Amino acid sequence: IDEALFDAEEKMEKAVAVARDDLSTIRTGRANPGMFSRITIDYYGAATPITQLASINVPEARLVVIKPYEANQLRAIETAIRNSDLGVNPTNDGALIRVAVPQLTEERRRELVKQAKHKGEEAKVSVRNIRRKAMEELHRIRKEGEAGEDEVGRAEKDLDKTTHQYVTQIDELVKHKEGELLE
Repeated sequence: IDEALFDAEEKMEKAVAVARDDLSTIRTGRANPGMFSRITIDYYGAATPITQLASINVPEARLVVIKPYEANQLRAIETAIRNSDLGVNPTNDGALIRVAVPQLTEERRRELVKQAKHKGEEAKVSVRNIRRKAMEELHRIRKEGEAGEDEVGRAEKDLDKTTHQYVTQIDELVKHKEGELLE
């Protein structure tokens, strides 16, 4: 029960980080290095995030300017971003992929709002499920009677509270990502 309640919490804050990392891959205008990072490119055999083969994707703002550490690589990166959903105009002057991220249409915007609610909804039922494995061990702990019925129930009520706390972190983040999107 110490083990359970301590493992559950720790794994819930690991999920609040994963959701935070994901919602930041949601392109929104303002532009940023996270968007350009679900995009992979076949590197000598396998496939690789562009943000792992590129030059620190420099912001500037309106635009975003790249630069690999590989001349013969610029080709598949720009085509990578052509395949991309992001919807961006990329050039490559001869050793730099420069991209103009346009403004969002009210249509694509409110489509992102939908992938963002979706992403949080997945983040949430993961913390609910994490709570379920803790609760279903506390419960066992009282069944085989390895703690006072007054000790387990106290840990039950803490779990309920931590889970719940973490569930609203996930609602906050989304709400934030949502308003970011409705500039």
